[PDB]
Amino acid sequence: GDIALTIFDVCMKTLGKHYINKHKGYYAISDSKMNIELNKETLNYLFSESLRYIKLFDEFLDLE
Amino acid sequence: DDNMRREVQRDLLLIKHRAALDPKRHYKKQRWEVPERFAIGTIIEDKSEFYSSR
Amino acid sequence: NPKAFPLADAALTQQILDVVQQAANLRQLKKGANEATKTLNRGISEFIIMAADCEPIEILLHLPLLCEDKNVPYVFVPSRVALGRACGVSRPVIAASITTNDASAIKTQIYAVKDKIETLL
Amino acid sequence: ARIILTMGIRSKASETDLSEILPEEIEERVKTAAEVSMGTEITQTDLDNIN
Amino acid sequence: GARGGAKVVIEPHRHAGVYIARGKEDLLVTKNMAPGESVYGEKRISVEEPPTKVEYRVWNPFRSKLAAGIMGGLDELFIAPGKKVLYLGAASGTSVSHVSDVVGPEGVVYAVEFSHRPGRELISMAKKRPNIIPIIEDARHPQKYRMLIGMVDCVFADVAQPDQARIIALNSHMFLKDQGGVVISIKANCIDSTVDAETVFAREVQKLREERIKPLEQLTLEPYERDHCIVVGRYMRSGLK
Amino acid sequence: PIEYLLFEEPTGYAVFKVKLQQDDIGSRLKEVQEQINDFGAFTKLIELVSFAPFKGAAEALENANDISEGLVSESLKAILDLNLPKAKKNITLAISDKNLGPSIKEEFPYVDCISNELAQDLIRGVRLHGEKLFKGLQSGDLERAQLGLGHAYSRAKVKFSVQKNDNHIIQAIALLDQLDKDINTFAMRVKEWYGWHFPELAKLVPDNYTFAKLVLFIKDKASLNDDSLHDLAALLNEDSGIAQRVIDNARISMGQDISETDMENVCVFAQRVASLADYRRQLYDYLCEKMHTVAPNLSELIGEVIGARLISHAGSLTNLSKQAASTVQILGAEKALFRKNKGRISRYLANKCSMASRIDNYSEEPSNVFGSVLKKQVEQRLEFY
Amino acid sequence: SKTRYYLEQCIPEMDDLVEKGLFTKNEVSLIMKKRTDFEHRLNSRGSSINDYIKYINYESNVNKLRAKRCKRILQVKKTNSLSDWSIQQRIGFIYQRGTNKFPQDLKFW
RNA sequence: GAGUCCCAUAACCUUUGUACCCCAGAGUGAGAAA
Repeated sequence: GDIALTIFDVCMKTLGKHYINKHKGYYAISDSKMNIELNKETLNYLFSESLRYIKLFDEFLDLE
Repeated sequence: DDNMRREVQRDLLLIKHRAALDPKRHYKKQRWEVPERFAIGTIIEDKSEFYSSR
Repeated sequence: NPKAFPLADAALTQQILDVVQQAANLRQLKKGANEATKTLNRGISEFIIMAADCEPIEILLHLPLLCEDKNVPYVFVPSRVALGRACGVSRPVIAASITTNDASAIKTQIYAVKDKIETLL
Repeated sequence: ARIILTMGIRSKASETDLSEILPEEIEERVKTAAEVSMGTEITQTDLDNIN
Repeated sequence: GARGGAKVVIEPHRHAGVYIARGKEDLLVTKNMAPGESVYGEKRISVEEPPTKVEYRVWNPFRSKLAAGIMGGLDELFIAPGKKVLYLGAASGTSVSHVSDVVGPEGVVYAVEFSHRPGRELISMAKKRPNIIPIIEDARHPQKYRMLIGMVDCVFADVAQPDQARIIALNSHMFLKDQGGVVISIKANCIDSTVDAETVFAREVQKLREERIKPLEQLTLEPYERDHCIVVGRYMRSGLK
Repeated sequence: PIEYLLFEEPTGYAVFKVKLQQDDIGSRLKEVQEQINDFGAFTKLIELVSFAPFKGAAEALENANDISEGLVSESLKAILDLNLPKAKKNITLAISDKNLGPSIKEEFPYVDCISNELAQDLIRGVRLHGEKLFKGLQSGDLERAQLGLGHAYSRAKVKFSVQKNDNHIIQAIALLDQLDKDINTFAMRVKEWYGWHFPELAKLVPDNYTFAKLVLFIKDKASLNDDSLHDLAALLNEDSGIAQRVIDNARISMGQDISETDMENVCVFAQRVASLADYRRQLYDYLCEKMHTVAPNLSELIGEVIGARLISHAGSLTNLSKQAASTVQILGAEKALFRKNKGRISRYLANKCSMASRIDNYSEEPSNVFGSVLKKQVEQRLEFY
Repeated sequence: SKTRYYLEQCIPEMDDLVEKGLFTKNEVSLIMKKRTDFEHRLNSRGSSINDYIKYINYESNVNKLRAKRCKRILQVKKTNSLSDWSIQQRIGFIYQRGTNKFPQDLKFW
């Protein structure tokens, strides 16, 4: 099941990347506080994404 | 409006015959029949031109 | 990359300052940044000369914006002390302008410099 | 004005819900215009005062 | 002459999108797209219509070459309301902003500029005028900004470079519509100072013919400027004969 | 020998296939040029095979930069890999830009690029008809995206920043005066409405803001307790003696009592005037903070509020710097911002304002060092005259 | 006109139906009359994707009716002739035209 | 019978009160002090 987890790893990197590009527009966010918020929203968006695969793993009984 | 307020009517009449207003001006030659669409406006000067053109 | 740009080398600076001295003798020189802005606004400026050592330099960085908009050549010389000396006034000058005149005796010398400034820019 | 209160920044336009303020067809319009906006970012100091 | 409180009779010009303000003196004006402000300190005229307050901007011929073209009597201007226009060499909003007024909300103006410093004022103007798309790029490589420009009905070139015949041509091929407009302002000193002004104008006209642009008209801009001529031409790809 | 055509839209990359090849020996003939205009004739030359819209605004700017530099973005590599067949013989691709050619060749050795006038003409037709060629496929609207991308591409190169912006200064000042006009006007109406119920207190507390607060406490004059006297004594100070005066006049006055509803509006209306004053104070701090960050030199020399006004008269900090020294003097000569010996200091101060403005405008991160020494210089002139 | 070319492509099918006896000549004419209106609708301006869906549905129904008159009259599961596979080929041809005309509509795909 | 639609919710003039001014304006452009 290592191959599946690798996809989860590369998945979790790029989804964060694009979510930064959105919620930012053409331009980087000057405010330090707002940038922290964007990092939060990525994280929270990424956790809500990560939690799904935990649910998915339950379906497969044979695997560890 | 068809009312043609006498102030506006006289206003245009001073622009038809603007050659005679001041003896030193002597504009070009033109007829200037009253147009069918026109408006009257007030100039606005720049704040930097307070002393020059206000 | 530096704010003061283009900066004339030694050989060119000598030729620029020479023209300034001749212009001052012929009453074709406007000295000082405030006069220079007035010449550009009236569009009578053959070209503007500025001191790259002006302290602080930003005080005359408004002229290039005028120069580039109106398409007037400009150049920076390293010394304000030298520029003031050639201008003939007894104080440093940070900016000077060469008034336009097609009847000038030093026309050929001016245009000789004007081409070189244009190449530098 | 109520739009500014609900969402402070074009970034917030994606997740902010304008249903109570605007109908469906209008609210999506500001969401699309938010991403392709010409205007520049502002500081929280400006946003707080505009609020 | 045109003092602050003085008031004028504004009536339309022969060209669409241009108006004449009469009085003791006559002023060329265009309707303000963004009322309440001046981009370079021109005089502005307010008219009360049923009542909303519209605003007209005074067009100074001595600052904008195109304006000097109107006053001398150019027969045909391809700039008109609801037309896409490409302006090359937009130093700042001194003349583009007037062009944006003529096209109106429906039309668009592509202002192209190279040097960053005058551009910064171009961008700040562009925010007030939605129908202006400022492109800070070199006009010598149209391929760089091909994403940003569609077909443009007219191409206006105020660029002061020695090799104008190439820039106007290259942008003409890519972006100008067939039978489209071309307006070029030519400064004799810049192209070649060694030869008289008349020779330069004849030379530039010939280049335009080689580049398939049939030239319709030339006008000299005096007294507003010395050694300037505006050449108006049509881009005829089918045949210039 | 053209077989595939690459066109780039603000929304995305479009790849076409060339069904028929127009005559090349006759390319300059009138007929073969007119057909590019005529949609019916053009549609028989090329047909759309693929179109990959950009994910969002951010990707459009990134590829808009890459296309300018003649590079192959990851999205562009994807679309070509899916479309162009693998191939002694090379599939021919038509591209508008020649600089893009070598990059495509590097990534795809099996494709040969073409950019002769034949390729330009087909690219010309694609741009001419635009969305019509997409057979109803969703391409957004090409005119709007160009406007967004155009501003995005320009300000990326020139490196605009929010720090430089001064429109906030022009706009906060337009609020500071308007608030003061309204806070005065509405407070004047609080005076009249509560004046009817008890005119004297308007005379007792001339300060309008205090009156709004004091009215908020003494709603109905009949309510008079020693404890209430201490409370209203806490408001402002008893040094003026208003605290004892109000109780005595409260006991005895010609003010006719008004209804509870009428009382309700006076306090709510008085509460409104309180908010405007409190907001105006909060704004006045914001302007002062922004003036320091935007124009520290000008703010230090003359002041935050006055310097903000001068920026408004000129219309922008850039316009103010561009002006000559003599013009700046008359820019503030209608409100005496800078203000025979008196005249000299004004003109002397007028120049030094222009000096500070230039430093502020063309400096990425202006400091206050030069504003200080400039002000000290003006001071030394001051004692001299 | 494009329409007539497509109509004549049907004729070898209609000939087979009469020869096999499945449909009478008057019935065969009615099918062609309905096709003539459809085949015209597709090629004329203002066509929408629904016109393709209607024509496809109509052709599918004709296939059912032929399939049943085969067992009812001929008493054969499959008559070895052109009529067996003409309709199924036609319906495929309608789809290829439809997707080219309207590549936006994902439902039709 | 009869102009809301040129803001009587207003314009202009006079008086009073407040804060200022008694220089030139695309201001000039090399003196000043002794």
